[PDB]
Amino acid sequence: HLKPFPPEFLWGAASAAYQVEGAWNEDGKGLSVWDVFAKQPGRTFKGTNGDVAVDHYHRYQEDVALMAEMGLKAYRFSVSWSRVFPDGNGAVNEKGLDFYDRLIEELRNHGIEPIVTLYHWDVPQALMDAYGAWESRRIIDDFDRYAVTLFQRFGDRVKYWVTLNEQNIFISFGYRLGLHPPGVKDMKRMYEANHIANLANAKVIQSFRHYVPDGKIGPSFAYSPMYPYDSRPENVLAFENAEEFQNHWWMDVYAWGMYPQAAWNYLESQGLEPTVAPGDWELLQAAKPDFMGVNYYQTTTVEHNPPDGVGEGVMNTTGKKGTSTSSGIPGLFKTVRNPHVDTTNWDWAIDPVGLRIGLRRIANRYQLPILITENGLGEFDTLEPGDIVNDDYRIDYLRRHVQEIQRAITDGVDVLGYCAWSFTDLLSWLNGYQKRYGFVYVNRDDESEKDLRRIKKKSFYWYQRVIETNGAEL
Amino acid sequence: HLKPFPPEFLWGAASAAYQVEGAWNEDGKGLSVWDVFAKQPGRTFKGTNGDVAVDHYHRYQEDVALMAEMGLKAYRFSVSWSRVFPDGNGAVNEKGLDFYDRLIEELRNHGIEPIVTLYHWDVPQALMDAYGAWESRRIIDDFDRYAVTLFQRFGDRVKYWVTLNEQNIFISFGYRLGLHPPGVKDMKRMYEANHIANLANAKVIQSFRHYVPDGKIGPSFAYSPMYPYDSRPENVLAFENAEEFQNHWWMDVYAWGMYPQAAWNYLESQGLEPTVAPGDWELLQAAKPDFMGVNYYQTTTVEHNPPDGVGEGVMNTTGKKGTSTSSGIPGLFKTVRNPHVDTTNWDWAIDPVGLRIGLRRIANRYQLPILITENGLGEFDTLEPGDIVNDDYRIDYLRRHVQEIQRAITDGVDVLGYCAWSFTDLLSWLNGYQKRYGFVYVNRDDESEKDLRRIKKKSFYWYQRVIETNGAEL
Repeated sequence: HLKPFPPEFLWGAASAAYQVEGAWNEDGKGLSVWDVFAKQPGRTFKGTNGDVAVDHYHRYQEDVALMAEMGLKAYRFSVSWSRVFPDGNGAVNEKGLDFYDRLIEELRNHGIEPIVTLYHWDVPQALMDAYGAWESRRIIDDFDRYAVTLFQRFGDRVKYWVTLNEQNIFISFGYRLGLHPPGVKDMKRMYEANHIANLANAKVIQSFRHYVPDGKIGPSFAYSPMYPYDSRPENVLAFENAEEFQNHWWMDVYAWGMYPQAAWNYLESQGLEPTVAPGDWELLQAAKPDFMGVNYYQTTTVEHNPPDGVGEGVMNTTGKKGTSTSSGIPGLFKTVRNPHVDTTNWDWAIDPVGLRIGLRRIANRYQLPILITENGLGEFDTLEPGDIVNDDYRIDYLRRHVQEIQRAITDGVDVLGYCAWSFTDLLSWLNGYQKRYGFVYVNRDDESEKDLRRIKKKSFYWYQRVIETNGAEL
Repeated sequence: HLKPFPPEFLWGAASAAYQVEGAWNEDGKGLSVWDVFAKQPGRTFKGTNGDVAVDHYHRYQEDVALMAEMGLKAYRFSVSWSRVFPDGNGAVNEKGLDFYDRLIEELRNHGIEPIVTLYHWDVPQALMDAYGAWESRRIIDDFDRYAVTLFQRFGDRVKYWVTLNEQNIFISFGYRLGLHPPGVKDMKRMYEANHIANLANAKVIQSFRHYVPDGKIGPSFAYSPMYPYDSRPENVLAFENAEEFQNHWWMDVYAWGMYPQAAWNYLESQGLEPTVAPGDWELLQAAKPDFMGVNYYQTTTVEHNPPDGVGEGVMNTTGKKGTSTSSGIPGLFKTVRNPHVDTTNWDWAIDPVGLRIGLRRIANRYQLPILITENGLGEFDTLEPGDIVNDDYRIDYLRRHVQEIQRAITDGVDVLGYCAWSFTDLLSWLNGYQKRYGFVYVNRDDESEKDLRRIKKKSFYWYQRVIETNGAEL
């Protein structure tokens, strides 16, 4: 006997501004770091970039009408900081705020709850030029000025807010792997920037309690729960290391305002622990979120990694299955294929039980409500004549994950909502357009924008039925 | 690269009053529940009981001398409630207090730190007759008066205190398995007595803050850290259930004053959750301890257990290897042999890395310092000509666990001390004398009581060398 989904459960779908909007230089928008980075040769697949994307900026009315036809309860999107502050911290661009105002008005006139993400990786280039963006404490008050601008303009109409989207990804990809802007490969700088971003998160949650006292706010963590390979004691110790180093390192700061000690000590032994200023711990501890945002796609299984062992691994960027290789931290852990689950063509594990495990771990450790801000299947889709897209593979992935959400609710996890990634097809940051996540197919590829026409996939009508039945019929 | 053991590390050894004292009816001592229970035919192996035990009540001066020869930094013992209040709640027995006063003075005169355990399973039978002992809230104030009596008399000379020793054991064994007094097999009663034992723990820590403000106090938990069998999502979920149900169920109450929610909801669905009164949560949350005491022997590996599957299982008290059977909770988890560690002949796991894992889990979840209150190997010992007991098996077990402690200290876990189990051979609760744990052999077996003479085992000289080198030579 499963509990039903609660009556106001937020059945949602999501996007991110750079991936969807286009209009990269219109109506006074400034350069973001992704505008510049994606135009550097070799940074993105086939040189794809966000100049046009799927042109949601001009076509948002059509898109919102499709959300209404689906019956979406909530739509999660991000605000492009460079539309609001073209130089990051000077005068406000009213035309930029006016777009999100038009968008929010369209959502509310169709009965859709907006979920506003403050930051989805697109800090204005001018802040990078001025002081190195997230690597400088100057960004704390600059991010706060931007957040409060949005809180005052939209707080009357937006109850749910997300601060930093996947801080662990944009910080580690931007400063450890050099795959995202600023393209840096330096663990010391990575953890310095990470600490500053923690302070920025805490500062804007504090501001939120003043400006939107009736709202709900949280960060959105990119959560891959760790498994040990087996019961070998060295592999369980690897799992202890991996879950602390990869997940607690962020979620403990979010929930408790404290870094975990074993990870901190290991970083200290390497001269990598961040610089802490007077007042830092007090700010971080006093910034309790209303929920933990969870972006979930897969679990990760780990095993013992000797001190001379695996470091950076090969990432599957192409869609050719079986090409990923182990990555880890020498002396602590390394990843290994989970032999008890299947994987997508990009070698991502398909593990819906893992979502129940992840939701259970967050409840058990932090006692926080969870808003699932991203979950989805990225796959090639074929457009069949008749504008038909039979994505049963996507339906099956979403179905099994939503099922495990309900088992987690029945366990007692307070889950506020579920945002499928993504509503329409959109630009992937590094992999172009072919790896599609949408309920709504967008007619374009890596070579041509074609006509960008929207085509409802089979999963569109499946999710429409899920929402109509509040998830009783999956 | 290992950190050294801290300079004031409490190198210790441990006992429990009923198991070593004897003198069961001297100097006004009242009857405990174990005095009554062990005399029931069939409860204990060959009818062994604690009338005499190893006669430490009469031979403590000899015993402390062997401690001082070894150079113990600490000795952990329990105070017998029924020597101090023969009736549980009546008049104090100055002769009972006098014995513990003489013992502490003996320890202090030889430079040994006393660690006093308040409760090790021997509630006075009178309290059990009057109101069911741990099933009644009356035991909270009677245990508090007992505790406060010892605090007022010994607080000046005793810094380290342990409240309830292995509360999960005497609750489970006494109210679910019927193996210990009161010999009950009723899960509803088990969790009611458990909740009351939690309130008693919290009340005496609150008293300790007033009567011994310069002292350190904590409960001691019998901690078997759980492992998933493999990276099967269904087995990892079983491990989540098991670690929360078997370990967080107690340690979260000790550290945070809250039961875990998923476990609570599972018992609620069964009608098994305890009765809560106004003021309970506030009391439990206000009793933060200075450390977590840890009795460690083995880890447990678990796997998926279908809703109709394994329930209570077969224990192995005979010593014939392989006779244990899986136990578990249908729907949640069942145990399984860990194929990557060896076991004793009682099917206990030999897993020194499991101690590091467990120490790391407590620091990571609670950020508490840890006092290892009990760890040891039980085995048959042969007395060979020349008063030689070559217990190389015991040395090897203790060596590897001590080595893993050092690694946990090097990881950043604050370990306050280590009390091997046990100092002298002692009476086991149910299986007599032949499964020996001591550094000091005691001359008696199951049939022949002999003269109880003390004999130094090979492990006595090993551990003497550990202490004098502060763990540098293992």
